[PDB]
Amino acid sequence: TRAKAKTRSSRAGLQFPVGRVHRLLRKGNYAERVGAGAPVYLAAVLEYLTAEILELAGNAARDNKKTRIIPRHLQLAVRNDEELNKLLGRVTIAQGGVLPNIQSVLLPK
Amino acid sequence: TRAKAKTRSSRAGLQFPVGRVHRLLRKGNYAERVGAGAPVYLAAVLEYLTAEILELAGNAARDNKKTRIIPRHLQLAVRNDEELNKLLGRVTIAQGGVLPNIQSVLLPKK
Amino acid sequence: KRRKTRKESYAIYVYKVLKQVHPDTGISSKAMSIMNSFVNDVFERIAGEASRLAHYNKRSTITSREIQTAVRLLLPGELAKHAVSEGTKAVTKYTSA
Amino acid sequence: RKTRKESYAIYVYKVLKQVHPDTGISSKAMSIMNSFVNDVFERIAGEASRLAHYNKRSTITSREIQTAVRLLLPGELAKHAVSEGTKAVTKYTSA
Amino acid sequence: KPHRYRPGTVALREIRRYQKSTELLIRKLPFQRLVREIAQDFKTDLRFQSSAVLALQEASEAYLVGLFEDTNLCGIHAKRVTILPKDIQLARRIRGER
Amino acid sequence: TGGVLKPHRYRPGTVALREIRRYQKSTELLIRKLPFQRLVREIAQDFKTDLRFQSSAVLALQEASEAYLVGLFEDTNLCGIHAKRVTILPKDIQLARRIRGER
Amino acid sequence: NSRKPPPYKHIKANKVIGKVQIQVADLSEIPRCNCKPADENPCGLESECLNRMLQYECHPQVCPAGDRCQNQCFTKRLYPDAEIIKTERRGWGLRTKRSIKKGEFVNEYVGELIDKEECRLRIKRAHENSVTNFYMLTVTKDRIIDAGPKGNYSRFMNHSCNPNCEAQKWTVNGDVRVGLFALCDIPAGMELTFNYNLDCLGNGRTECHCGADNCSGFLGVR
Amino acid sequence: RHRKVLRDNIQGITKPAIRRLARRGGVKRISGLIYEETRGVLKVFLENVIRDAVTYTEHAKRKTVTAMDVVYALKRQGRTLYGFGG
Amino acid sequence: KVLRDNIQGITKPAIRRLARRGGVKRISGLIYEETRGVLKVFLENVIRDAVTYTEHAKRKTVTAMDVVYALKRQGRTLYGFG
DNA sequence: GCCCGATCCCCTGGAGAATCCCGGTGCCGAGGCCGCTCAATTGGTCGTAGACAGCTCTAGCACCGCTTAAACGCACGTACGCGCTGTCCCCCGCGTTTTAACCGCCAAGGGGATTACTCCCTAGTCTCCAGGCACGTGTCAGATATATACATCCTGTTCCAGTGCCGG
DNA sequence: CCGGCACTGGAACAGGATGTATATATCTGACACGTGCCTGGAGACTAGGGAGTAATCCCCTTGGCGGTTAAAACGCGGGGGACAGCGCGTACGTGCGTTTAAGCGGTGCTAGAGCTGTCTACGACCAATTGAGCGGCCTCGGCACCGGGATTCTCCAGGGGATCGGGC
Ligand SMILES: C[S@@+](CC[C@H](N)C(=O)[O-])C[C@H]1O[C@@H](n2cnc3c(N)ncnc32)[C@H](O)[C@@H]1O
Ligand SMILES: [Zn+2]
Ligand SMILES: [Zn+2]
Ligand SMILES: [Zn+2]
Repeated sequence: TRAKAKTRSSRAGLQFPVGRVHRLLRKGNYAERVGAGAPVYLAAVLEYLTAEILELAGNAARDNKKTRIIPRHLQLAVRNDEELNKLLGRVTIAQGGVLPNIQSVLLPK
Repeated sequence: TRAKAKTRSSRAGLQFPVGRVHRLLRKGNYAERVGAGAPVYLAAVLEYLTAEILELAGNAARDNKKTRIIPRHLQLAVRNDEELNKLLGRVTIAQGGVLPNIQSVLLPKK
Repeated sequence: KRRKTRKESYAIYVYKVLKQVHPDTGISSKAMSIMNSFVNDVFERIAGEASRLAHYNKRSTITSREIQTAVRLLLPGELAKHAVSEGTKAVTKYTSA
Repeated sequence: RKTRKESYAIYVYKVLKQVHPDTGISSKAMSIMNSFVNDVFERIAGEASRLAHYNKRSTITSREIQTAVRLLLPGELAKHAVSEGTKAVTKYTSA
Repeated sequence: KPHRYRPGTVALREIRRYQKSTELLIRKLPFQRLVREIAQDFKTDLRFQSSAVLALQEASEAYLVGLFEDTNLCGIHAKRVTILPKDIQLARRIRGER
Repeated sequence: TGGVLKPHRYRPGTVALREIRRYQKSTELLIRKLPFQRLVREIAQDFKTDLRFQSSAVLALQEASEAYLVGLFEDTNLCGIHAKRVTILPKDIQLARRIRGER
Repeated sequence: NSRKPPPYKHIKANKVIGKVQIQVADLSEIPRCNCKPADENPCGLESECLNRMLQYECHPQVCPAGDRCQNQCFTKRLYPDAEIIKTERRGWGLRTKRSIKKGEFVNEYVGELIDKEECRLRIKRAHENSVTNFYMLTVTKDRIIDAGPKGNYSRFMNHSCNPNCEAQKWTVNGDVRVGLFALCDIPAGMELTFNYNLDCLGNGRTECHCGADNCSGFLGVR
Repeated sequence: RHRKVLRDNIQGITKPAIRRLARRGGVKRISGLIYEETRGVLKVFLENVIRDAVTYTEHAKRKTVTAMDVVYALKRQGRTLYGFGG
Repeated sequence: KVLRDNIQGITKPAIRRLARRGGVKRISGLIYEETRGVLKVFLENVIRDAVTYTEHAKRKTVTAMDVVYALKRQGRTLYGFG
């Protein structure tokens, strides 16, 4: 341990822990051996998928003139995009509600 | 080795391989260790479920004056049993067909 | 000829259990494949559910006590009541004799 | 006593401050993003496992991880994520 | 003559009041007394965490709210505007439950 | 001069109730093999060019396509009867698929 | 006119002459019903018989109703009654002796089996000597029933625009046969007659000398 | 043994409670036979989940039902739920 | 050598037979162009996954196990082909 | 008045039929029989995972009292199911003629599937040290509570089109 | 027989009461920072086997040809079913007044979940050795078709007979 310790997730330019994803892959009964560019690939996808469900909820909050995010903005952000609605199609979100929607035959003529 | 060999199916009283279930459990990434009465319990459950289907399939092949099971009798056996039909609900059996059923509002009336 | 390699199936145990229930019928070469798939498909559900039962509890061994719970979660009402008896008797007949 | 509970809160909070500098988040929502990440990790891992088993191999590699993404993610997500990963892996080696 | 709104107005204006809130729409004590009574059949003398009963109410309400949305399309198919006990059975049968 | 007689024809709905009874008892496949096999080879030419197939891999897609269609035509019928009709129209397939989940 | 018309070789079934065979199938391509030992009349006349509704004859070895099932009427042959009475100018006709109900099995139509080319050469031969043939009936493709040389009493019928029976097509033991059924019940003493749609290759050379309101028409119009 | 049995607790889901659940689903007019069928639909859904929760609880040799037993029992049927741990 | 016109090899009688095995008595005249659009979005979902499984293994032939895996991945298990 | 050579309801020498029955020829699939190899049983040694026995101390169950928000009846009138009748046009059962699926061949070559040999990449041990978890604390965002100010739904009161049926 | 003092539904249109949106004030409880410390990640070697790469063998996917027959395409007709217009009467919605439990403060008691510490029985690992199970090769042998003699039943037949109109 002569040189100064340089973290593995700074060599790649990421924010998620490449050193802990590896320990979880190894103790999880997935295979006998685990390569070296597997965690550097999985962290870079877990980080991209979460930086786009938040960029929509931050936009949805600005329409109520609010500063924080609550479980309702995540629902309004997920059920209004037809890709996240196809990925999260059988998931329930606590304290989320429904979308405003009413058929036309019921409206007064 | 010094004494004569006996299998492990013979000790338990089974017709299925207790020695071949064991290495499939050990080489399938299910855990780090495996007990000694896990294969002896998992073979006696795979034998009961086989007898349960073959009996009904034979009873259903008898009613055509036939002496041989084909893939149609296996479908007729399981689509009539209210529990094998719940265990095998999302499964397709090749060359099986359907069950005869006509609705009551389509039959001709005078 | 190159003496092709071997390949295993349950097609001599499936044909031993049939001679107990119906001592005179036979089975077809295409009805044997379906029973092969049936057995290989029911093995994996019961193994994969106990694999997770053991991990929720922070253990590292699969015993004859996780296989008795995987059956009670996987099989329906009256089916999951004779399988437990079969499996419980085939271990008492083995651990003593 | 009070041994430790690990989570992803401090990385979700670092990702938020790059898309929205003047914004916060509450606890009921942190506890939903946590379940989200834990749920997707385990759909992508348990399919690379099966691929390696089908092909009779013993090692999980980035070539299995890349293919387990095209079978799971729909549409344009599967085209942007595949390009995200193959830049981190290209930068990591040349160092 | 106390001004007597017409039939169908007060209903249409709470359809869109209950689609902006996110609260829970059943009483907590009546719902908690039924959970402890269903589960006397499987094992006696149990005890429940305080937040294990709050997790069941949410699943239940999310199940019913989405069954009613399937029931409401069969009625419009048959050219009605009311829902009857024969429109629930078609939804459940086509879904694949009964 | 000399004519020929002709027995009365069937009332509509009889030769269609004899076939419901004939086809619910056989097991064979109900589509033609070369027509079905050219469609599979032109669909796959948009994902990867110049690839081959196995005779028992083309025969496995045709067993699942028919099992899908025969089981969708059974949900269409119950909507048609709900609406108090006998005929199936193109607006019952859509209701079946929407309640089922696929659209 | 006390004489008797040219005798006919009486017969009970159809005898094949032409180039087509019969289609007697084995007892695994015969349909099965849904009844069972039950209330008075199994496979009766007022019942929900799936084999009766679709115009099938049920077999006594396959029917679950057993052997007392009433769907066997092409073998028992409980035919109609009193024979030819004299018309005025129509040929011979017939008449009924016993009262008959509504929708009951009147006697079959039976003859010999001839195909298209043999039939047409037969008529082209018998035309040059002016026999005025009056006996032809097609049933399906490449098959014809004929009652000229031989036959039974159902060869003595007529045409009327107010008839009492029609010619249906039943499938008996894998083969298709013809049988005349009564529209509505009638007390005994009337001349049986049925409509037939002719398809003359030449032209219509006969008016309907029967007598009714709409019956004017022709022998080949409506 | 303060375990006086409970009885007739399904009628605690009153009809206003059901009208609100139907308003959130978008319904304008309601019949009068729906209230005795919604209860039968709910009492079949609750049992399939309480059964598996008690089964998961007994395997660990516990007496208290927790909030992870319910989440596992729900996920086992294809009804994942975010918000309560995991 | 590209192809086309091949969706109309699923004729009208072949659709009436599949309707009779399902149990229908009358059929409208617009069902025939409505069914050829449903059958063509189910086949693509399966052939895409089959070709992905094939390309992972460095082959050029589509075997009969690729189809079984691509079908099991969507909850449509099939018995009798391996 | 008796009786004669034809003269019509039975009648059987063949003959013929159909098909109950008993038995020759010829088959695609399944059932048994020896060589052979590799995977399961017997026998020991050992070290980590799990089973009991305390011991602290959080949280789930039981009771009491009060204030108010929600559930429960009860009546009226209005819109909405549900049955009936008339009409017309589209889907079903027929014959003809045209097209291409199926089956049996024969020929050439891409690519799937074993087998051998040699690097190079993942596991496994020591060290060293810094990033992430629990604990403690302050200040500011969002949740009510008033008061006023409009949008929104329903109807009374006027007002054109056409005129009630009288009538020369 | 269309025009006429006075007649009748139809159309519009503000204008109330009620419900929905504002602009300040106050104010509590949870979010966003700091500090100390322990455990989990990173740096440096070392020894063995899993996978990349080349090469040979033969199976099976593709391509073209002829020919026989069953299925697909096209055009007539006629009766049955889908869709629209009316009318009657039963049940669900809107509002008002009276009754019954959900909810919010506490308080005290104890059951049971979580942590710590020994200590023995159970599963992994390795070596020598024999039989259970898979691949290839013969037999028999229960069915589908073809003769065949051919047995109950049918039936064509010119004839055996009781009758007759005159014959005698
Ligand atoms: C059907 S053949 C039967 C042979 C014989 N004439 C008979 O009646 O038994 C009757 C012949 O008489 C004619 N015919 C029968 N009934 C008729 C009727 N009602 N009006 C006009 N012609 C009729 C037909 O043209 C036919 O050619
Ligand atoms: Zn019957
Ligand atoms: Zn019968
Ligand atoms: Zn006439």
